Amino acid sequence: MRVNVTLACTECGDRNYITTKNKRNNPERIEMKKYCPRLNKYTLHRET
Amino acid sequence: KKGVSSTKNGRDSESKRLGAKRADGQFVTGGSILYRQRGTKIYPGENVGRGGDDTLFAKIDGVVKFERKGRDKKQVSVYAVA
Amino acid sequence: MISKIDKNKVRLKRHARVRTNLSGTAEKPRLNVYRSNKHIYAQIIDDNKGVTLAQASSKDSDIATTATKVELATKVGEAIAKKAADKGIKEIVFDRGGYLYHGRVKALAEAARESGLEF
Amino acid sequence: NRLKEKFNTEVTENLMKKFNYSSVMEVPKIDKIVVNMGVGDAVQNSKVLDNAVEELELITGQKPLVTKAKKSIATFRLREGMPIGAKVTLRGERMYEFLDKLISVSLPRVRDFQGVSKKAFDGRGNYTLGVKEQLIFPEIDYDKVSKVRGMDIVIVTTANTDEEARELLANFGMPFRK
Amino acid sequence: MLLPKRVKYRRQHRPKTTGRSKGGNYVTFGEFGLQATTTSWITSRQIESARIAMTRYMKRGGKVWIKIFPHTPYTKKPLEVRMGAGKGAVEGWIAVVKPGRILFEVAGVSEEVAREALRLASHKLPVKTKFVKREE
RNA sequence: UUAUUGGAGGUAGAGCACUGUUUGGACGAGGGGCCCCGGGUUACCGAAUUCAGACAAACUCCGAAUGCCAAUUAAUU
RNA sequence: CUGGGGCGGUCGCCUCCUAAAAGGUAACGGAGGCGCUCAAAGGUUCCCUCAGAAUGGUUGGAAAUCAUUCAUAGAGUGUAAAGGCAUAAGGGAGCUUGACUGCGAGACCUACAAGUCGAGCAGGGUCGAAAGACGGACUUAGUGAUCCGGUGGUUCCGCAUG
RNA sequence: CUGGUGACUAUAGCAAGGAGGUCACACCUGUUCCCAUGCCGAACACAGAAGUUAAGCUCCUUAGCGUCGAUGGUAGUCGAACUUACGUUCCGCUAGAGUAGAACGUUGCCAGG
RNA sequence: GCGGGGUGGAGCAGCCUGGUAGCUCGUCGGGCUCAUAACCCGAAGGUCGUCGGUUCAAAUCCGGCCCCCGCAACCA
Ligand SMILES: [Mg+2]
Ligand SMILES: [Mg+2]
Ligand SMILES: [Mg+2]
Ligand SMILES: [Mg+2]
Ligand SMILES: [Mg+2]
Ligand SMILES: [Mg+2]
Ligand SMILES: [Mg+2]
Repeated sequence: MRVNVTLACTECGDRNYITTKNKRNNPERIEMKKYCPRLNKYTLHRET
Repeated sequence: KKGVSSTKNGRDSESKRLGAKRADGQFVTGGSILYRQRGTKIYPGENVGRGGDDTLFAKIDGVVKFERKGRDKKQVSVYAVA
Repeated sequence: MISKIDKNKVRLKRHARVRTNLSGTAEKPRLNVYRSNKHIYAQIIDDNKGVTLAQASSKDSDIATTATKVELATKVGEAIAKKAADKGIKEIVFDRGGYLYHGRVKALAEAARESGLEF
Repeated sequence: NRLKEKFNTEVTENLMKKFNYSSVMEVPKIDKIVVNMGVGDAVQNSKVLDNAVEELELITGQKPLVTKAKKSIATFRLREGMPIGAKVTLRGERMYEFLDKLISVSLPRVRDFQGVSKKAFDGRGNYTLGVKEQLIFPEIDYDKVSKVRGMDIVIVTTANTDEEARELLANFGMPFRK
Repeated sequence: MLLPKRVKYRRQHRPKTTGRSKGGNYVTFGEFGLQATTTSWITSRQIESARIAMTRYMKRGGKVWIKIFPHTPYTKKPLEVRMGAGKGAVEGWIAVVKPGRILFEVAGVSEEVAREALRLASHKLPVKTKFVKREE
């Protein structure tokens, strides 16, 4: 994967996780369900 | 003084200190690494876990025993002392 | 000439793979299910000692009756659970025997759960 | 079940008498029929494979399974995983109906028909027939078909030997070149 | 000139020369053969020289079996160079011979002819040799 | 330190089961120079197969001596 | 650095052989790779087994797709090599995001700084009937200290006090 | 004896010949339903029992192959003495290959006969 | 010692970045001219130095080998 990605919780905006994606393979901002510590629940996290 | 060519070699990686870390018939505390290896030259046995790098580790305190596991395989196991 | 596969041998290979991660302790004995064309057999087994604690089968006279094989399977599952209760067995690990968890095999399992064996 | 009825009664009697089979189970039977169409042209044009699929679907009455290349070959301009063929497996009633039609209608319709080859046996009592065109089959219409294409029909028999297989096909009334 | 068509490794460690012959210590294809009583490298050139000599005397009436093959490549540094800066280029191909090894086998001739032919071959080779026959 | 016992590991030697290297025998899957869709036979036989014989730091069906790690272990230090 | 120096070559990391059957071990010794890649090529559940050869068959040829038999792995395993893997670590499908958060008994390696493995506990989850598995990838390269600066968060500080 | 399910390095396997079927296990008969096919009730699943030991399977015989395998000897080697010899000698250890031989399994638990 | 190059008969591209052989001249058949040249029209011709490797696939990438070219070959 060619680029570094930061995933931010949709609900609180917290940059909980960092990840990698291939920009050509995945041009759109990637989204995935991740545990949010502040919320203490799994929430959708989207690439900034 | 004749001019000279060069070798295209001269490289090697650091040695990884693989092999047995504990003897057969020796007491070990839980978590003790028993064997370091690439792949499974020795399989995880009783009360022995296999790490992501295929390291064999005791999952309990006990005595280490290296055992045969079929015609061409071997395993390591830990047994709790009486 | 086309070869016909032996279904029991195929399921046995599948059983061995299941058996790698599944074993019966005295505390949690294995419930093995063997399914034939006509009958279903259940044994509660302790793998460490290599001993069978209890058994129930459609071929057994008490269980034997005129019923659909799934109906019989439910009866076998209820029977094995009651026998296990007598021996004080409440916790068991279900061994599917390499058969798919559906129909007859499931019915036996469900029946044992309903009887009180905990999966 | 005309072909099946013959097999159950007439064919079984002939085979068991001929080979002195101890049990009825010993008597040979046709396990399956597989129709294979190879479409390397599909590599050049996807539509060619699509047209073939339709034809096979009409001929067999069941949707074909598209076959994808096992490996890449440069000469054929083939890439692994590319769809280059279609296959159908006919079993049970569908198999007998297709086979009876083939001998009764499709094989007669074959142009300059001089009978089927007797040497087309794998040596394990399995027979493969190659059709030059799919126009021979009754369902196919000449106007509908853009390109005439051949097909491979594989008849798999439980018979151990070709000779036993030959008898089974002859009893079914399959024409042979002799 | 006998040589391997290809090798995985062109630059190899030089062979151990101490010890006795592992195999080929018996005449198996011919009536008579030449047995090495000393250890030395045998080059492809030496084999050819010995072969040509023995065939000439035999007059090609008999058959010659060459038991030894020069598998191992050996390197030599370019002339007038200092030490280091890598191993040299392949110079030749050699067979390690230890005492007992049968170098050549001859058949289809009288013993007298064979003894002379092997004698002529022996003088072309570095090792000391003894005339040998099949043993039963 | 030694004795006793258990274990890890692949070297020496050896071997050719694998990967390569290699000698001499036979022998052919299948047609060409050859004799008829109507048969044959004095290359190649390259595929392959087989018998015997050799080779290897980066080959191994094998496999020591030693050395190494241990033991509610004994003797001596 | 250098079998004087220059010139040529080289500098970190990974794999093998040299390495003398634990580990470790050098030369400008013999061979190769790395400065990634993958949103599945990760997790889980279920299911599945190769390469090759022979024979039969149309477009079709040594070789395409089909069928049977033989075939113990000569296949495959993202990518070097080695060690592993056919109870798969290889292939297919469904559902998913554990490519979690806080951590961590013990252990390996080790001059230091680092590096490696880790049962188990808590929180909140995914797949599974369930047992259970899951803190990326068959394992081992794919990386760079501190200072300084940027960006986001923060029940921390705020030079008389706000 | 048979079956289910475990243990063991194939002495347990492979191949070849033979034998066997109230029950059991299959093959088998169908696809209405649960469920299934990247097509196919082939398989899987389910509902069954007309037919059949044909095959699988189980049992018996065998040593062709695979497997196991000495004793003796040999190679190698720790130590020692002697030497510089592509070494020698002594002592302990001691292969590989091959040979005789072994071997067509041995067993635990549970339910039936 | 270290680089570069070897492609229809000639000279010169294509390689970097694998799938694609180009341009000019020459050659060949026809035409124009009394004839030739020039000119016009149509056409053919390179296994990419050679053996290997990697790859589904090699002019192209990688390694030898042969040939050719350039540069270096110093301090005593
Ligand atoms: Mg290393
Ligand atoms: Mg050796
Ligand atoms: Mg070592
Ligand atoms: Mg050592
Ligand atoms: Mg600074
Ligand atoms: Mg203030
Ligand atoms: Mg002119």
